[PDB]
Amino acid sequence: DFLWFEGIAFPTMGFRSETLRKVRDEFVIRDEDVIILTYPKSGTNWLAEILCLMHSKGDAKWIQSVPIWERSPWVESEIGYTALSETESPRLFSSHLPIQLFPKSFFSSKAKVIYLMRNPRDVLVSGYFFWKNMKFIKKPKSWEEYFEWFCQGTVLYGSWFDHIHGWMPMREEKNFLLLSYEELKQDTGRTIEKICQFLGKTLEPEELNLILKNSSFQSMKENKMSNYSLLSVDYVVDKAQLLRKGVSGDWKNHFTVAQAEDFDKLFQEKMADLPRELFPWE
Amino acid sequence: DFLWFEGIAFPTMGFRSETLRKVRDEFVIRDEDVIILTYPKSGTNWLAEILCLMHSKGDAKWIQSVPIWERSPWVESEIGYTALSETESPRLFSSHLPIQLFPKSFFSSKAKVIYLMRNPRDVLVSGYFFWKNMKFIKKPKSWEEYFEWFCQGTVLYGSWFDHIHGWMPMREEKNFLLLSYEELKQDTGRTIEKICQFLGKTLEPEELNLILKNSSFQSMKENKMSNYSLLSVDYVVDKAQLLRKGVSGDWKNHFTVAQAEDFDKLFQEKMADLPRELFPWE
Ligand SMILES: C[C@H](CCC(=O)O)[C@H]1CC[C@H]2[C@@H]3CC[C@@H]4C[C@H](O)CC[C@]4(C)[C@H]3CC[C@]12C
Ligand SMILES: C[C@H](CCC(=O)O)[C@H]1CC[C@H]2[C@@H]3CC[C@@H]4C[C@H](O)CC[C@]4(C)[C@H]3CC[C@]12C
Ligand SMILES: Nc1ncnc2c1ncn2[C@@H]1O[C@H](COP(=O)(O)O)[C@@H](OP(=O)(O)O)[C@H]1O
Ligand SMILES: Nc1ncnc2c1ncn2[C@@H]1O[C@H](COP(=O)(O)O)[C@@H](OP(=O)(O)O)[C@H]1O
Repeated sequence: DFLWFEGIAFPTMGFRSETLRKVRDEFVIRDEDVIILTYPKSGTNWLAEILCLMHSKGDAKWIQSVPIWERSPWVESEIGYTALSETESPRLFSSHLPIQLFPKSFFSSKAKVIYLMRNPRDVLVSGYFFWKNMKFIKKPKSWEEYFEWFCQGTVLYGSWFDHIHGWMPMREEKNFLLLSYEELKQDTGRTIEKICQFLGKTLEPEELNLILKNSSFQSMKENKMSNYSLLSVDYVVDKAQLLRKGVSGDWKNHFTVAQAEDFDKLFQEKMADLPRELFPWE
Repeated sequence: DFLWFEGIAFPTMGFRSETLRKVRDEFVIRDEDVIILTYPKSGTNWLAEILCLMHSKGDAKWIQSVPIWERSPWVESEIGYTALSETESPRLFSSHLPIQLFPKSFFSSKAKVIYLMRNPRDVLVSGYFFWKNMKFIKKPKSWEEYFEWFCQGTVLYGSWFDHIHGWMPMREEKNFLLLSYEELKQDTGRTIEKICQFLGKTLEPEELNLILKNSSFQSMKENKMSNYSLLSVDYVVDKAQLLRKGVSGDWKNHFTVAQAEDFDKLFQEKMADLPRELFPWE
C-alpha cells in the first residue's frame, strides 16, 4: 500500500499526513533557500551533488562525509521537515511535491527553485528497476503492470503529466529555473554555468573542472554517502541501487514498439496544452 | 607568562606557535568569509552577535543554542583554526591578529572583513576589569601598572597603536568595512544598515527591529551562550564578566586627570600620520 494524502501516494515509511499538512500550510520558506523540485527518478541526487559541489567550489570534503539525504533533505518527509526548521541558511533541500502540496509560504518568498524534468519513458524505466530492493513500496507483478500504473499516475507522487502541468506556469518567474536531465547530461559544464548564473554565483575554471570531476556517475557510485549504500536494512533488501546506468535513452531497451506507440499517443494527448519545444526528447 | 610569537603576546591557553605560523602561511580564506577584526575589547562579541542575528533575520534560535565562540571562532586559536577548515561556507569568524600575522591567503581573496575600532581609553578600562577573573592571564599589580603596560603595548595582542596602524591602509579596499564601537552604540540601527549594504544584504523593517531587540546589552547578558557563563572553570575564577557596562566614555570614571593628559600626549604622538577624522572621539 501507500500513504494517501490529497489524492497523491506517498511512501508508507517516513511520511505522516499530519506533517504533510504542516509542510503545505505552516512550513516557512526563507528567501535564501535553494530547492530541488523533481518528479521521482528524474536526477534529483545528481543535481543535489552538483549543488553541494558548487557551494564548495569543487571540494568533495562534505559530500564524502555527509549522507546525501542530510545535505539535501526531503522537506515532505518527517525527518526533513524537522531538520530544516533547525538548519541555518543557506538551506539546500529537495521535494517531489506537486505544486499544490508545496509549502504555501514559498509563493510570497524569493526562494530559488530548480525544477528538473526528464523524459518520462526514462523515469518510468528508472523507477521500475529502483523500487525492487525497497522493502516498503508496493511492487508491480510485471513490467507491463508498472507501465500501466505509471501511465495512469497511480504511483508514488502521482502522475508525471500532472506534476509537470502544475509546475510549468512558474517557468516565467525569475526565481524558477527549468532544466532537463537530458541537457544536464549532454553538456554538464554548460548546464552548471546556467545554474551559477541563476543563483548569482561565479566559479573559476579550476573549480568547475573539479565539480565535473566529483559529480561524475562513477564518483557518485563510489561515494558511500551518495550511493544509497548507507540506507538501513529497515528500508531496503540487498543494496542501492540508485546509480544504475546514468544515461538518457535507456527506455528504448525496455519499451516494445507497441508500448512506445501507446505512450507517444498518451504523451501527445496529455501535453497538447503545453509548447512542444519545452521537452528536449525526442 | 604569555606565549610570544613574532613579538606579540598571546594567551597561555588555547594557542601554539606552530598553529599561528600555519594561520599566517597555510590557512585558506574563502571569498565567502565574513571576518571580524578587532583589538580586544573593541566590541568583538557584540559585532559577532549582531552578525549572527543579521544572518537569521532576527531569529534568536541559534544564538541561544550555540556558544558565541563557536558561532564565531577565533581563527588564530587552536580550536578555531581546526574547526574552521571543516566548516562549510558561509563562515563567520573573529580575529585580533595584526595584519602581518593574518592569513596571507586573505590578501588575494574577496573575503569581507569588518574592522571594529574603539576609543583605546575605553578599551584599556574594559580589559583592565575583564582580565581579573581569568586564571591564565598575567595580572597587573595595580590600575597604574596596567595603564603602563597598555601604553607600551606589552599586553595580549600587542600595541593598540600598532594594530590600528597595520589595518588602516585597507580602509580604501572594497572588501573592508571600518566601524567604531562609538557609532555602533550611538546609532545601532543605522550601523546595522551600513553593514547590510556592505555585505550585499537587505533586511525588512521587522527583521532589523528583532536584531536590535536581540543584540541588546541585556539580551546578551541574559543569554547563556553569549555571556561567557559557560567558560570552563579551568579558564576563569567566579564568572563572566564580558558584559560589564556597555557604554562608551567610561574611561573618564577611571583615568586621573594626569593620566588623561599623558594618554592624550601619547595618542597624539602615535596617531599623527593618520587623519584625525578617522577616530570619532573625544
Ligand atoms: C526519510 C527517510 C529517512 C531519511 C533520513 O534518515 O534522514 C528516507 C530514507 C530512504 C528514503 C527513500 C529512498 C527511496 C525513495 C527515493 C525517492 O526519490 C523518494 C521516495 C523514497 C521512497 C525515499 C523517501 C525518504 C526515505 C524513506
Ligand atoms: C580557545 C578557547 C576555547 C574555545 C572553544 O572551546 O571553542 C577560548 C575559551 C575562552 C577564550 C578566551 C576568553 C578571554 C579572552 C577574550 C579575548 O577577546 C581573546 C583572548 C581570550 C583569552 C580568549 C582566547 C580563546 C579562549 C581561551
Ligand atoms: N552522476 C550521475 N550522472 C548521470 N546520472 C545519474 C548520476 N547520478 C544519478 N543518476 C541517475 O539519476 C536517476 C535516479 O534519479 P533520482 O536522483 O531522482 O532518484 C538514475 O537513472 P537511471 O536509473 O536511468 O540510471 C541515476 O542513475
Ligand atoms: N550588546 C552590547 N552593547 C554594548 N556593548 C557590549 C554589548 N555586548 C558586549 N559589549 C561590550 O563590549 C566589550 C567587550 O568587547 P569584546 O567582545 O571585544 O571583548 C565590553 O565593554 P565594557 O567593558 O566597556 O563594558 C562589553 O560590555
